[PDB]
Amino acid sequence: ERTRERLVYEVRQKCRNIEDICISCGSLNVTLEHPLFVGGMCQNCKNCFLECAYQYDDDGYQSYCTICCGGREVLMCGNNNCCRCFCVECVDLLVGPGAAQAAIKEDPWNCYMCGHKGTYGLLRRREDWPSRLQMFFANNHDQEFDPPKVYPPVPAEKRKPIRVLSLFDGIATGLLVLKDLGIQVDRYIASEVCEDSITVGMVRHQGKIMYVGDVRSVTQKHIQEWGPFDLVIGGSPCNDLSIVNPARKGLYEGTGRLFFEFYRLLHDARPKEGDDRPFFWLFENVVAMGVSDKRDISRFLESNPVMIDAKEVSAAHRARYFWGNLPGMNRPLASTVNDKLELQECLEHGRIAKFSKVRTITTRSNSIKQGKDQHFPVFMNEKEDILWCTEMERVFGFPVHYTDVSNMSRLARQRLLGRSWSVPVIRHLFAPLKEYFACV
Amino acid sequence: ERTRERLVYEVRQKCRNIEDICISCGSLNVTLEHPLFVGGMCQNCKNCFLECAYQYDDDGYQSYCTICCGGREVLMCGNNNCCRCFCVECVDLLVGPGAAQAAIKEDPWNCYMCGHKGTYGLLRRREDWPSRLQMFFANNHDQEFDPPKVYPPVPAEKRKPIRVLSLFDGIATGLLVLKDLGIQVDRYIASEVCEDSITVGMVRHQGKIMYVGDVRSVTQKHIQEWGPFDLVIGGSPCNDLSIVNPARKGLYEGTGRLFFEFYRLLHDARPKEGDDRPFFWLFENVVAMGVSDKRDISRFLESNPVMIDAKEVSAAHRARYFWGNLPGMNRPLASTVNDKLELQECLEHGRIAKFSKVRTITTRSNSIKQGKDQHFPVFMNEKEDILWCTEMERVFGFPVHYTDVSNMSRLARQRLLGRSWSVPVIRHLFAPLKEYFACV
Amino acid sequence: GEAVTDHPDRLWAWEKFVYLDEKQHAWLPLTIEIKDRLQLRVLLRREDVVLGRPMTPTQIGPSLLPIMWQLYPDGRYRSSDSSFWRLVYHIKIDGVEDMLLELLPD
Amino acid sequence: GEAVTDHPDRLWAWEKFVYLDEKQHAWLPLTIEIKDRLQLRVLLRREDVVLGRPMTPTQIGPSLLPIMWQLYPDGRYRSSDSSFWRLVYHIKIDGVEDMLLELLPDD
Amino acid sequence: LGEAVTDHPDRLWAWEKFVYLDEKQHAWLPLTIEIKDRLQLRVLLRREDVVLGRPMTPTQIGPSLLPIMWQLYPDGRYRSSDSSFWRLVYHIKIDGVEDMLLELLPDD
Amino acid sequence: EAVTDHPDRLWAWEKFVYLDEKQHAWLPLTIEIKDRLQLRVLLRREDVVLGRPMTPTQIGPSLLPIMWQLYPDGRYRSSDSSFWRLVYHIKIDGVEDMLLELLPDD
Ligand SMILES: [Zn+2]
Ligand SMILES: [Zn+2]
Ligand SMILES: [Zn+2]
Ligand SMILES: [Zn+2]
Ligand SMILES: [Zn+2]
Ligand SMILES: [Zn+2]
Repeated sequence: ERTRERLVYEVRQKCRNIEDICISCGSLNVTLEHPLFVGGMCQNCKNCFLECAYQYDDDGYQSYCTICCGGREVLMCGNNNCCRCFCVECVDLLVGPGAAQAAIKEDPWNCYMCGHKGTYGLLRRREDWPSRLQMFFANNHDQEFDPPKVYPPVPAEKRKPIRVLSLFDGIATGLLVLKDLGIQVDRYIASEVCEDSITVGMVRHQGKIMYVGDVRSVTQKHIQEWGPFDLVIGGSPCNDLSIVNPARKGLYEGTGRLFFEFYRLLHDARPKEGDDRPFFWLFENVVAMGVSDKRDISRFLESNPVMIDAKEVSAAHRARYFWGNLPGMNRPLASTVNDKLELQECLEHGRIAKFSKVRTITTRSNSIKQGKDQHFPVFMNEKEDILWCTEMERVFGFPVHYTDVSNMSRLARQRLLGRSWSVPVIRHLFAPLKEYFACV
Repeated sequence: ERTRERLVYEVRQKCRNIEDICISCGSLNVTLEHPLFVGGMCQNCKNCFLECAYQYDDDGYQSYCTICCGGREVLMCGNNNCCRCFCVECVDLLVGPGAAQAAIKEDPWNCYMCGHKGTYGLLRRREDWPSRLQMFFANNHDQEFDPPKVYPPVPAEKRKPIRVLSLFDGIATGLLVLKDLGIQVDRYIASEVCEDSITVGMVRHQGKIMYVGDVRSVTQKHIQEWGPFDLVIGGSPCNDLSIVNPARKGLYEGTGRLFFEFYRLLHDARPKEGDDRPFFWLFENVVAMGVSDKRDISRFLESNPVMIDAKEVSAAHRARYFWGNLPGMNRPLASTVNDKLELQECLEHGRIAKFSKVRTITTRSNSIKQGKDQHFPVFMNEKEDILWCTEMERVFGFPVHYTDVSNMSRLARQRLLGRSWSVPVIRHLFAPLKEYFACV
Repeated sequence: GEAVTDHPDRLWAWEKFVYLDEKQHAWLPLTIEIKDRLQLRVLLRREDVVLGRPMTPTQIGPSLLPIMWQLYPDGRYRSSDSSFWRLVYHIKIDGVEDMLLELLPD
Repeated sequence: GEAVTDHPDRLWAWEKFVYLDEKQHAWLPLTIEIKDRLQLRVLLRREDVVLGRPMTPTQIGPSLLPIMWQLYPDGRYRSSDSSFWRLVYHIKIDGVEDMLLELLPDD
Repeated sequence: LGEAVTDHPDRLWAWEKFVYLDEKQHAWLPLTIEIKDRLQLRVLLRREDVVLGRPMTPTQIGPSLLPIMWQLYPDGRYRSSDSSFWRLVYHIKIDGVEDMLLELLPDD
Repeated sequence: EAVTDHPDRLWAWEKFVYLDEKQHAWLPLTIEIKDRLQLRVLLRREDVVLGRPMTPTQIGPSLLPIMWQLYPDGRYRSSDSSFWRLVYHIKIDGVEDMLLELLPDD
């Protein structure tokens, strides 16, 4: 245990440079540079940082310390939209003795990521730390994978409609986006077991979606009978109860049995050797996951993920991994005049916001409440209030009044909207498809 | 009772004509002809028929016998959209001995108003009975008052915006209709004490409505400080707490102390002698009220009502009295292509109706359960279902999603829509105003 | 004497100097006392008279008394001219029932 | 009780419930008694009080009293509203002068 | 003879050719395969703790009779990535070595 | 009883069914793995009814090679050019058994 303190004492004595030790856990094996501060990072802590760099509590505040991704007793930043966390040990060892007491005393406290000053004892912040953090998620385990195929564009005359297959459909965001872009659709087969979502889709899309129920019953004969497909897309919100519990997973369980069915059905639906017709696919999962699961998924699909965050073209914090082979999905994410990048443009008439981006939401309305004191995120007549459903719909990019059907209680709408994908992100990925399939 | 039997027996013996006895109660003092059947009618029965010809209980079926407007035990008609009543005594005397028992046996049974035949023993149905029933509601008691003054058309050049004062406003249907027509509005002062409707108006009309709280606090000085008005419109719903409990309404009570406030404020706002600017007003009440109250209201306002039913231009049964002096409000009620006159045009995709008009919807939740056995008026996947709010909104003529504001429980939405006025009727009434005030 | 515990809810002007409450009983103003410009008192007594014809407010014509009273809460009667009146006493005398109303300043 | 032949020739309304005789002396009507629809009598009293600002007919407003009174032969008075009134009596007691006028039926 | 085993594995993902890792990253190996008839096939799995090498992609594992990914479907049956079904015959522990047997099922 | 009758050419008429140049069927019964690399397969001679022929596509992926051919020094060359070593070929109770083993590549 004394190793870390000894190393800190030695550096303060000017015997070693701070770029040659692993500040997080205090080991002399340095292999990487810390993406935020100035120092070294060891192999063991790289995996833990990848895992825990994007995990947040039910209250919206961070779960694990920033430096060591661990912690036992913690402080917390005060500035809203900067809900990061620091633990006692790091503050005392690195910044200086007793600084934690002063940080606790001051009200409101600004952590070291807000302050205009860039140095605090040994803790020194970098200049391009946002870009550094973004690039840090490009350290995949294997790289031998070759570039994907590039099917030559088909001339406009020979183009023909698209046939789709969706797994764990949700409320049919894919069909909505495909209609928005202007691409003809010939089939759209969906699997789903949620009654509210089924009703919403049935009412909204004029019975164009064919439902086939549970996914654990689809056979290869069904796949061969339902005709050739040209796009297979799957992923969350995993409506079918294939993963047992939202919380009992921990960090490891559920992903395997979610990915098994997608791999099986994709294997069944893929063109056989000798056929050169275009074929595309897509798979999605959260950032907070084990390293072994990510390695295995990348091995079996033979590709590496591309992390996309929705806060660049919307007003929410939502980060995910996207496996696929769509044309040129690695290009930079850019906004358009049609987006609403602030929470002040999503509220109704006569209401005032308190943040810039909505932090987090869960199944229960208590999630929308903010702070350990449970204060609400909106101001109205100098009295705090929670977001309405018509405001969440704008936040997520859906058309307004999209989910008003079938006399659902106003609590189920919140879940339906929270579990769904983000429209502006999916449009980004689907945009290139116009070069291969006809248009209205 | 024996008297009625004796005269019935005598008419059977061809000693008297059936047009020389009051079939309802048997008195020989005949003064009018029965609007529906062939026979005579006396004064007391005329008053009772005016009172009780439009009262329907919770299930939607008639409350009192068709003939004698009284009765102890009643049968029920079977054909939907003809929920009428016939008491045993009347059926047994006027149709024949034992007829009511025979009708009891049959299942289902069509009453004498549906039947293709026009005679059943003595009870014979008049062929022009719809028009006759419509005309029977123009036997206004006592005086016939003078014609109202016609205000000369103002040339288009001098027209100026309108200034409105509303009492017991509701969800601001008047402003909605005035916007629809295309007439400029300068003021719209509203009095109201219900929070939900206040929120709906505030959100929907962008803070154009000035709220001034309850009505029992308004003084004459306020009516002067708030400037001259050019339209004073009042009536139900009784949002304020001057009634509160229908337990003390009966047929004569509860409705006598809203006219007090309306008359007081109208008297305060009326232009003084010598000021010949245009001035208008309008007052509304239900059909089922006491005769003395109607006489008094007509005396004090010095006009007779005009009964207008929304079933001619919409898909609901709603009959009201309208006092006022607007130009030409007695002209015939016509429809337009923009209306939806049947319940099959108001349902969402994939649903099938069971009637042609919504029997009776009021604040009470069970009012949607129309028909005997408390039917649910919609078929979906061969199952019974109730109307959604997005279907009631179309039924009442409102724009879709009008009342979707502020996380209201759907029961509150149902009540709000039930209490409100009907848009097409109000548009009919307000249409002539375009000749007097500017237009957008 | 004999105090009366309940009061009429309304007084509608049927004819000149005749008023009918909510139960169609006729009360007549027998005497009016005039202390000063802002003080007026009216004595109402209950008599069972043969009513004639009803009249419109135009035919009743100008009069010191209002055309309609209403029992506001707290036992105060508000007239159609927006003023306020106060109930002094309400008694019974061998079947004769009497009421008194006194104006209040604005 | 003194029987008084003093007889005001013309009474003009300076303010509501305030009347001035040709001698500018104020008369105050105190009470109105109603026995029949055509039997309305009003008691007038002579007083010496400070007169206020004059009131126009509009300010006076509707009132059961007429605005003008004028003497008529046979101990009668002609009112502004064309009605005729009778002088029931006029007496003086304890330095207080009381006069009672009653309405006559129309014909 | 052998002691029965009750804690069944949940997965068997191909790590190398002829090495399979369950949900706890323990290595099982197929030691013998029995061929009764054209539609009846049996595989014997045994657990050996060995030093593992670099992992292989499916395109490098190459064609093989065995599937690439088993999984424990409810009610105690193992589905493969080819949509077939397998049945657990026995699961026993002998002298510290644990053995598993899987039997294919006809096509219906 | 050792038998020196080594088959010359074995062709796959159906999956798990191989026909020698004498049209006699041989059925591979078991496949055994040593450690992690070496592969051994047992072939047995039998007289059974042959079914409809199966193309290479119908056979599908299989650890067995599709063709076998005799090679000097008691070796067989498989379809993928790999070499297999004979272990023994004996006859017991009128039933002939042959065991083949995969040699390491070099
Ligand atoms: Zn470390
Ligand atoms: Zn820490
Ligand atoms: Zn901070
Ligand atoms: Zn009668
Ligand atoms: Zn009857
Ligand atoms: Zn009927």
